[PDB]
Amino acid sequence: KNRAARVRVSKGDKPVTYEEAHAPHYIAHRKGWLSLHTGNLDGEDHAAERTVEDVFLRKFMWGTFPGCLADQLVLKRRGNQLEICAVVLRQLSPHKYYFLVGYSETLLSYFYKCPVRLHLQTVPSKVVYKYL
Amino acid sequence: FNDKILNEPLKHSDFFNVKELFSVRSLFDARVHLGHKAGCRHRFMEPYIFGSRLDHDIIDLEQTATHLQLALNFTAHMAYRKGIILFISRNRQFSYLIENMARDCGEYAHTRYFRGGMLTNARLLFGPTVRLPDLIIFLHTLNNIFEPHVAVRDAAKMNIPTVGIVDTNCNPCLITYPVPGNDDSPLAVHLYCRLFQTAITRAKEKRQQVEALYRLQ
Amino acid sequence: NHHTYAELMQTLRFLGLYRDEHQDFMDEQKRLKKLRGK
Amino acid sequence: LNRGQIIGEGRYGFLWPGLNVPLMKVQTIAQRSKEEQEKVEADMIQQREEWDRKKKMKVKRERGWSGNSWGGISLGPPDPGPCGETY
Amino acid sequence: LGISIKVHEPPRKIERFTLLQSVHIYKKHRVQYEMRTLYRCLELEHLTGS
RNA sequence: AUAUACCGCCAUCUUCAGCAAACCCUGAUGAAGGCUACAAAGUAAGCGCAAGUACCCACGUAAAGACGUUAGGUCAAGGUGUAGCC
Ligand SMILES: [Mg+2]
Ligand SMILES: [Mg+2]
Ligand SMILES: [Mg+2]
Ligand SMILES: [Mg+2]
Ligand SMILES: [Mg+2]
Ligand SMILES: [Zn+2]
Repeated sequence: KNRAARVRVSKGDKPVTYEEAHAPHYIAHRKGWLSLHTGNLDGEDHAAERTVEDVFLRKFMWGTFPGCLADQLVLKRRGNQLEICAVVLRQLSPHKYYFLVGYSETLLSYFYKCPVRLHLQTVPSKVVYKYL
Repeated sequence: FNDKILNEPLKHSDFFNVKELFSVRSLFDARVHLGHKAGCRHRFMEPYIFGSRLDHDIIDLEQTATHLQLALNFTAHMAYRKGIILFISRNRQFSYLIENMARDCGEYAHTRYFRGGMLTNARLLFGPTVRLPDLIIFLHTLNNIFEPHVAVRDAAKMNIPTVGIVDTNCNPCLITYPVPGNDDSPLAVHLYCRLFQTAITRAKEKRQQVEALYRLQ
Repeated sequence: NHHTYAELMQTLRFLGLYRDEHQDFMDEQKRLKKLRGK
Repeated sequence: LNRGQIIGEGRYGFLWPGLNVPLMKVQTIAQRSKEEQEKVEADMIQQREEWDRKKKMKVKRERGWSGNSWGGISLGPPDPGPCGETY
Repeated sequence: LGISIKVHEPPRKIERFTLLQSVHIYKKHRVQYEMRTLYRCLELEHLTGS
C-alpha cells in the first residue's frame, strides 16, 4: 500500500478537510499547490534557498497561531512581496489576533528582508469536506 | 374535541349496512367456493372447508359470509378513521387490477416485489416520520412461490391488523380477519375488489356527512 | 545558518510568543523521566 | 496535552501589552522579578499536579455479581426514537 | 495604447525527474515527478522608450 | 539495544474486487447466515474498483488499487517509546 499523503478510513466519525483528504496524485489534477513562487520554472535559480524558508513559515505560524490554524497556509510571492494568506478559526479574542499580525508581519519583514502582509480569514469551525 | 363522530359508529351494529353488497348467491356465481386440491390443503383451512368433491376442496360459503359482514365492516372503519389502507397481492394475473382499484378509491396498493424490511425497517428505508399502514388487505395471501407472504409476519411484528383472502392452501393464522374464499379465479377477485372498493368509498362518504353535520350544529 | 533559525526559535519560546509542540513534548516527558530515572 | 499553557507566557517573565495582560489598561513591556516568575512556576506546576490527580481518580463503579465481570451491571434507559418516544 | 501586438505560444519544456519510493530498498519501485512549465510570447512591435 | 513499541515511507497478494459503519430479518433470539427480476429478507451511507484526469484519442500506457496477511523492510533518512552510556 502507498501511504504518502492520505488519511486512512477508520470509522464514520473522523472529519477531514478538502486538502488532506486528497491523495498526492491529485496535486494539480484536483488540488492547488500550497505555495506559489518563481523557482521551479526552468531555467530559474533561487528555487533552492526559498523552499527552506518556505518550510519555516508554515512551521513558524503553526506555533505562533497555536491551536487555531484551520488548515495549511498559502504563501504567495509577488516580486519582492511575500503574501501570506491564512484561514484561522474563530476561537480567539480579536485583540489577540491583531497583535500577532503586526508581530509576525514585522518579524517576517525583518527576516526575509522583504515586506510581508498577512490576510487572515475567520471560519467558525474546521471546514470538513469528507466525513470519512 | 371531535369524539362525537368517533364513538357513534362503534356502538352501531353494521353501521354502514355492509350486508347489502353480498350474500352467498353473489359469491356462488363468481366461484368463491372453489378451493384447490385436497393434496395441498393446509391445516387451518380445515374448519372453513365444506368438503372435497372428487378431491376438490369446497369452501363453506356460509362460514365465508359470516366473516365478511365482519371483515368488510372493519375495513370500513379503517376508511372512516382516516387510517392508511394498503392493498397487497402478488398474483401477477390481477396485478394491474389491484393498483387500478387503489386509484379508483383513495387508498394504497403495493403489488410488486416486496423489499426486505418494508414495515420492520421503514424508518431507514424512508424518512424517520412515516405513518405505516393501519390495515393491510391481502388478495393473495400466498407468494409467487407457494409459501405465505413476507408481510403476514411483518404485519404482526409491526402490530397492524390485516384482512386477508385465504384459500384452501393458505395460512389463516397470523392474519386477523380471514376471508375463506377463492383467489385464483378472474371472476372471484373482480368481485373481491368490487366489495372492498365500494365498502371504503361508502365508508368515506359516511365520514364526510357526519363532520359536516357537526360543522353546522 | 541553523543557529539563526534554531536559536531565534529558542528565545521565541522563552518570551513565549511561539509555542512549539516538539520541545513541549520533551520538557513534559523529561519531567516524567526525572521523577524516576535519573 | 497542551492544556496548561497560555499564548503569551514564557519563563522569561515578559508581560506583553496585547497578550497575558488585561487589554491596554499596560501598554508597556514589563520584565518581572526573579521571585514572581518563581511563584508563577510553582503556580504552574501546582496546577499540573491537580489535573494529574484528577486523571488518577478511582471511580466507585457499581458491581454486578462480581467486579471485572460484566454481569448484572446496568446501563442507562434506552435512547429515544428519532422522532420522540422518550424512555 | 494602440500598440501593434501579436501573441504566440512557444512549446513547453516538461523536465521530469525520478525518485526512489520507499526510504530503504526496492529500486524496482520509483515515483517520478514533473514540472509542467509553460510559455507565452507577448511580441510587441515598434514602441518608444517612455 | 530493541522495525517484536512506533510515526514516517514502502514491498507484497494487487496482472484482486471486495471491506463495510447504522439498521432490519432468519435462526425456538447458538457461533452465524441473508442468494433466485415470471425475484423466497435484506437495506444502505462511507472506502475501493469503476468514472475522470495526465500522455497522442474513447485505444493503450502510466497513475491508481480499500480492508487485511507475512509481528515483511527500515531506530542507519529524520523524528520518537522504553531500557542503556555521560
Ligand atoms: Mg506500488
Ligand atoms: Mg475484583
Ligand atoms: Mg503502476
Ligand atoms: Mg480507475
Ligand atoms: Mg524481521
Ligand atoms: Zn389459490
